[PDB]
Amino acid sequence: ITGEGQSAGNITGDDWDRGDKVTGTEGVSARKRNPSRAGFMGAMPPVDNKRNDETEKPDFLITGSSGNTRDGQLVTFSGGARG
Amino acid sequence: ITGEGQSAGNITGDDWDRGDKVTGTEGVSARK
Amino acid sequence: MGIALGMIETRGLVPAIEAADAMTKAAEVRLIGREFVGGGYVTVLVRGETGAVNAAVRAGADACERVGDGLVAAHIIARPHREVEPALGN
Amino acid sequence: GIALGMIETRGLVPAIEAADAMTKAAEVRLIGREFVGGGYVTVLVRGETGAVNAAVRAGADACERVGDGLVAAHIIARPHREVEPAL
Amino acid sequence: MGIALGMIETRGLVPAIEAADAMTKAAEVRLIGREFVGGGYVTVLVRGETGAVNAAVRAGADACERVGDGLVAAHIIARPHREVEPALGN
Amino acid sequence: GIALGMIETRGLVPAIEAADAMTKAAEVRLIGREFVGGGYVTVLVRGETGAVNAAVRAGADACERVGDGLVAAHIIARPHREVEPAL
Amino acid sequence: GIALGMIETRGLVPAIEAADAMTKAAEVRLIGREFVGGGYVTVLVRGETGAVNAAVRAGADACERVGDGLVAAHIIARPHREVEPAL
Amino acid sequence: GIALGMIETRGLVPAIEAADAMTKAAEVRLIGREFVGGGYVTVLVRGETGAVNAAVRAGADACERVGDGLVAAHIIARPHREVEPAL
Amino acid sequence: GIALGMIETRGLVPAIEAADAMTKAAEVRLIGREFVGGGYVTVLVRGETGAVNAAVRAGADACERVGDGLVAAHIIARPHREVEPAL
Amino acid sequence: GIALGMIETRGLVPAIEAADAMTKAAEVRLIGREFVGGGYVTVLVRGETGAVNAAVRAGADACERVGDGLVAAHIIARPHREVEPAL
Amino acid sequence: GIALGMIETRGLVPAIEAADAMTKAAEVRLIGREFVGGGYVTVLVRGETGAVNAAVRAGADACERVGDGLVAAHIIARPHREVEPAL
Amino acid sequence: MGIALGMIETRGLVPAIEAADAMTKAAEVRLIGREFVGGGYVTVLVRGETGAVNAAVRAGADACERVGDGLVAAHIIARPHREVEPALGN
Amino acid sequence: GIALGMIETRGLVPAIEAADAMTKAAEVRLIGREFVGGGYVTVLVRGETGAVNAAVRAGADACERVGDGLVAAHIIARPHREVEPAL
Amino acid sequence: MLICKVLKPLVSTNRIPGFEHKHLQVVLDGSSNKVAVDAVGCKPGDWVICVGSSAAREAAGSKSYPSDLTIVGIIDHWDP
Amino acid sequence: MLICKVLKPLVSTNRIPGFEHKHLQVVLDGSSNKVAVDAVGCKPGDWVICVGSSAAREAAGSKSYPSDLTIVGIIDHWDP
Amino acid sequence: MLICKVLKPLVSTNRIPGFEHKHLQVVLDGSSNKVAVDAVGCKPGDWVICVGSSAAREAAGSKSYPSDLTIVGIIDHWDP
Repeated sequence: ITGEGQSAGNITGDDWDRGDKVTGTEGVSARKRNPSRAGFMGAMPPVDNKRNDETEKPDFLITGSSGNTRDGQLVTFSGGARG
Repeated sequence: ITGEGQSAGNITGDDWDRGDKVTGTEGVSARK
Repeated sequence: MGIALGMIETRGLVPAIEAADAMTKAAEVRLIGREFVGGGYVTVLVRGETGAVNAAVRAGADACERVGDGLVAAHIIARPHREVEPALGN
Repeated sequence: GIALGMIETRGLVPAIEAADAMTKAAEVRLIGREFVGGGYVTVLVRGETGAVNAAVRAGADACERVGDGLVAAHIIARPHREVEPAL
Repeated sequence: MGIALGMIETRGLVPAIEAADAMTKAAEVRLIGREFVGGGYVTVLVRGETGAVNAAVRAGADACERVGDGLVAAHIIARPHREVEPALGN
Repeated sequence: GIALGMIETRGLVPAIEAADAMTKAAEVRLIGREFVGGGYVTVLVRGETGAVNAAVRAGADACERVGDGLVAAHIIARPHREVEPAL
Repeated sequence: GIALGMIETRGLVPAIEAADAMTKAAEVRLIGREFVGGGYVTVLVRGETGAVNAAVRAGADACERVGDGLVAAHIIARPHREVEPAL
Repeated sequence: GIALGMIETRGLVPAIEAADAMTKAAEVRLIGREFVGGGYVTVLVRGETGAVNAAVRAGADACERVGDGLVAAHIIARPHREVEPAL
Repeated sequence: GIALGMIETRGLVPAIEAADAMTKAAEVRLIGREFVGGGYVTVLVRGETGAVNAAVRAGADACERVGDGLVAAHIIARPHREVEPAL
Repeated sequence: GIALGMIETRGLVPAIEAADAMTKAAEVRLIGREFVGGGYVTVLVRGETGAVNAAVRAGADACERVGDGLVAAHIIARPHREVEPAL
Repeated sequence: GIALGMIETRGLVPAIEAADAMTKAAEVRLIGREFVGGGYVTVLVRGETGAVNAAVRAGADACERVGDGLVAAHIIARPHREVEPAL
Repeated sequence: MGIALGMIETRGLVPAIEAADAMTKAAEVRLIGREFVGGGYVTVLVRGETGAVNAAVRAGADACERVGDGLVAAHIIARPHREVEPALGN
Repeated sequence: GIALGMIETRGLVPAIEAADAMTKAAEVRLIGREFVGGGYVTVLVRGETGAVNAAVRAGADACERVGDGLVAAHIIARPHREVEPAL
Repeated sequence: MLICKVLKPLVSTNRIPGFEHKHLQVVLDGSSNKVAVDAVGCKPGDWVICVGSSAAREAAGSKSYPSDLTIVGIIDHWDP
Repeated sequence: MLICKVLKPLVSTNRIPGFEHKHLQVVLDGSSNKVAVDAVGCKPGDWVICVGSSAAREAAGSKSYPSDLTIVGIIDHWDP
Repeated sequence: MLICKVLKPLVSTNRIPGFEHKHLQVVLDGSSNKVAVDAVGCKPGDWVICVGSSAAREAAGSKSYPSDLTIVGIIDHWDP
C-alpha cells in the first residue's frame, strides 16, 4: 500500500492495476495462506533512548556539548567557571 | 564523605567499599 | 504467453459474453475458454499480462453485473501454478 | 506494445517533468507533445500495458505539484485499430 | 527476465518469508534476495514484470499485515536502472 | 521433508526453548538459528506437514509465557522451491 | 549542456525578463521560446547543473514580481534521450 | 548431568554477573555467552540438573536490579542433541 | 567530480528508491550502500555538485513518503581527501 | 590481581572517557571493549580489588554526564575460575 | 598527534558531516569509523590539543542541526597507553 | 609502599591529629605530612594502599566531625601521579 | 610551551585534585604550589595551550565539588617574560 | 562608486541565501577581478557602476542581505 | 566578491566566541594571505569565493557574529 | 582575518572611552604598522590573528564599542 505511490495516482482515468472489487488473490482471505501466530501480547520491544540523565549541567564546555556560547576558555573570570 | 566522590559512585553494582551496616571501625562509636 | 489468468462466471452466458467483450476490449488478453459449468452457469477464461488481466477484469466487473440476471462470480489469478494448466485445457 | 498513456496539464513544466517521469519509470516511447491552447498541454506515450501503467503512476506522482496541477491522468491498454490514423 | 524489482521489508523472517511464499505462489516471479537490515528490518527482493510484481506485492501486503508485527513498506520499482544493479549484488 | 515451520521470538532463551519443543514434539529436523537483530531470533525447522504443524503448535503454546514471549506462529505447508536462498 | 531548465509564465514580460536573467547568469543556451496558447509562454535553457540552477533561481525570483509573474519553474538534471523530439 | 541452564538480560554485565553466580553457586560449567543483538545477552551454563536449577535460582535472585534487569532464565534438563548445533 | 551526495533512511525501500532517483535524475556514481544497524540504511554517491544536488533533491522528494521515509539528507560538495580511504 | 571492573553505556564517548578514567585513577589493565549492539557499549578492566574499586569510582564519576548516561556500573572482587574461558 | 577526539551520533549523516569538518578544520588524522550498532556511529580523530579542539567544536556545532544530530563529543588530552588496544 | 595518597584538612590541629591517630590506629598506614595552609586550614597527608587509605579516611571523618569546628574535606586519590610527588615534598 | 594554567581553591584537597587532573589529563609541568593564606591554595602549571586548556577543564570539573571546591580558575596562554622571574 | 567593467558570469554552489544572491557576476574595476550581484544588466560589459558597503544591502533588496558590492547602474556614454 | 584560493587550516586559541567561528581557514586572494570561516568546503582549495563586510555576519549565521570575511561558495569551473 | 605580528605596546591619552579600550598594541600585518586591542596575549609577538570591521565591536565586548580591529586569537604553530 506504500511502495511508490500505488494509490497516490488515483486520478488515473480508465484502466488501472489494484483491486476495486471481486479480485480474490490480493490478500483478502488469500494472504492468510500459511497459518501464522500472534502471541507476544506487547507488540514492539520497549527500546529506551540511551540519551537521558541530564539532571545537572554539562561540565563547563571544553569537553563535549554543542550549541551554546560563552568563551573559548578565555582569561575572563568565566574561564573555568565559564558555565 | 567528600574526598573524590565516595558516595557519588553509588550505582556501583555488587561489591563496594564503605560501611552499609555492622562495620564498627568507621567512626561510629569509634572515632570518639 | 502471459500466464496471468482472468476468469468470470455468470448465470447465463449473456453476462458471460459481456464479460468476454470487456476482456477483449480492455487489454491484451486472449480468451482461452468458454465453458458451461452446468445448470446455467457459464464462465470464461482469458490469459495475458498481469496488469492487462487486472484491467480487463476491472472492466468486466464494471460492465457485467447489471446485464439480465448479471454477474455471479469473478476474480483474478496472478501467477497460476503449472499443475493448474492441465485443468486449463492442458 | 500498443498501450497509450496520456496526461493533460496547464503549462509545460508540468508537461515536461511528467514526460521525464514517464520515460524514466519504464520503457515507453513519447509520441505526442501537443499544445491544445488555452493553457492545456498534453503528453502521449506508447508502451506495453504494465509499462504504461507504472510509468503514468510515476508521471502523475511527479507532476501533481506544478502550476495549478495535472488536469487529467488517463491511459488505455489498447486503443482500437482505427484510432491511430488520427493520432 | 522481468527487470521490475519488487521488494518489501518487515519485522522478522516469519512475515518476510510468508510474503515471499505469497509472491511466489500468487505470481510466477523469482525472488533474488533476503537481507537483514538490522533491528528487525528484514527485506525480500524479487524480480518480475510490472504486472506480476504488482500482483506479488499486493499478495504480500495482504498476507503479511496479519502476521508478526506486520509489514512496513510496500512500494516497488517498475524499471530499475543499471546502476542500482550492483547494489543488488550484481 | 519439504514442509518448513519457523518462528521468531524476542530473546534467545524462548527461541531455544521453542526449538527444543520442536525437536521433541514431533519428528523434525531444524535447519535455521538466525539472529534477526534487535532481539528477534528465528528458528527454522524442516519436516513433513503433520509433524511440523503439531511441533510448531506445541512449541508456540509452550513458549508463549517463556521469557519475553513469541512473535508469530503461522506455518506454510508446501513451500515453493524458490525459497532455496532461505537455506 | 544536457542539463535542462525552463521558465513558464503568463505573458512574456516575465518570460523575456526571466530569459534575459537566464542568459545573464551563466554560459547557458536558450534553445527555444514557445507560445503555449491562452497566455502561457515558455522559455527553454540548456547547460550544466550548477549554471542552470543559478540561472533559473535568479530569473524566477526576478520575474515573480514583474507584471503577473512566473507560474512554475523546475530543473531536469539528466534529461531523457527524447529531448530531441521534445524540441 | 547433561542439563543446560540459560540466563537472559538487558545487557551483558548483568548476564555475566549472573554467569558468575551460575559457576560460583553450583558445580555447573558455562558453555557460552551470546550477544543476541539490540542489547539482549544470553549465557548458557552446563551441568547437573539439580545444580543447574540451584545455580539459576541464585543468579535470578541476585540479578533483578543489576544493569537494567533480567529477561529470561529458564532451563531444560534434557536439551536435545539436535540443540547442540545451536550450542 | 568528488561531490558527495548521500541519504539515510529507515528501512532500505526508501534507500533504493533514492538510489533510483540518483541513477535516473542525474549522472553520478553510486559509491556505497551501508547497513548501519538499528534500521538505518545509507546510500552514498559521487558526482558533479549541481548534478548531485539535483539527484539528492529528487531522492528526497521521492523516498520521503515510502514506508518510514528518509531520516536525514544533506549534500557534500568537496569532501576532504583524508575522508576517502574510510569510504 | 583478578578483580574485574565493568561499565555499560550508550555510545563511545562515555565508554572511551570512562576507560580513560579507569586507567588514570589506578593501575588496571583494560581487557574488553565490546560493542553489544543496540547502542550498548561495555568496558572491562582487570586489576586488584582496591585498584578496581577506586578506578571504577573515577570512571563512573567521569562518565555519568555523557549521552543518556552510564547504564550499569558493576565490579567483582574475584570472578570464579570458570568465567574467563568465555571472557 | 596523541591528543584524541571523537564524534558520536545517531546515523552517519552527522557523522560524516562532522568528520568532514574534522579533516576540514586542521591537520588532523581520522583513524577510524566504527558502527556502534543500533544506529550510533563514531568517528575518531587524532592530533594536537588546539587543532583537535577547534576541529571537534566546529564539527559538533555544524552537525548538531543536520538530520538528527550529534549525541555527545569530548576530547582526551593525554590518552593512556591503552589507546593502541582501543583502536 | 602504598602510593595511594589519602589526606584531609580541618580547623586546627586538635581535629587534625585526632584524625591522624585514628588513621594510624584503625589502619596500618604511614602519614607523610602535616601542613598549615593558613587561616585554620591544617592538613594531614598519609600514604597507603587503596583499601587501607579508604578505611583510614573513613575513620578520620568519623572521629573528626565531633571535635573542634570539624572536618571540611574528606576525599582521597587512589593512584597519584609522579608529577604531584614533588608537590608532596619529593 | 609557556602556556600558564593555574587554579585557586579553598583548602588544598581540591588543589591537589586539580594537580592530579593536570598531570593525568595533559602533559604539562607543575611549576608552583603557593599557600596564599586565608585558605587560598594555588597550583601553577606550564605547557601547551591546548594541553593546558584540557588540563584546566579537567581540574575544574574534578575539584569543583571536593570540600569547599575551587574558587577561581582561568587560563593564561602567552604570559609576559617579565612575569616569569616573579614565579 | 566603483567603476566596473563586467567580465564573466558565475555558477551556483552550496550556500543557502543564494535565493536572493541573484546570479553574481565577475566584474573588473581596472585593477583586478571582483564579483557583484547583477541588478540591471551585465552583458559582456562595456562600463557599469558598482555600489558596496552597507548600502549594498538596501542596494540589493534587504537590510539583512549579505553583500559587499552590488552593481547599481549602467553608464551609457561610458568612459575611456 | 573576493575570489579566494584556500591555503591552509587554522588552530584554536583563547577566544570565547569560537563556538560560532567554525574552523577559520587561511585563504589567498592572489595577493597575500587572509583567513575566513569555512561554511561549505575548503579542501587544499582550487578556487572558492569569499564574502565580507557586514554581510559576513548574516553570511556566517548571526547579526551579532564577529567576522569581516566568510567564504560563501565554490566555483566549479574556477578561473585562471 | 588579518594575520598580524605584535610589535609594541601603547600609552594612554586624553580619550574618555579608554575604560574599554584595554591597552591597544601596535601590531604589523607584514606591510606596515597597525594597532589593535589586546584581548588574549600580545607578547613581543610571534604570530597572532586580528579581527576588525563591525565584528570588532562584539569581538571587543560591546555593540557600541569604538574599534576597527581587534586581535582575536593566537596561532600556536604560526606561519612563515
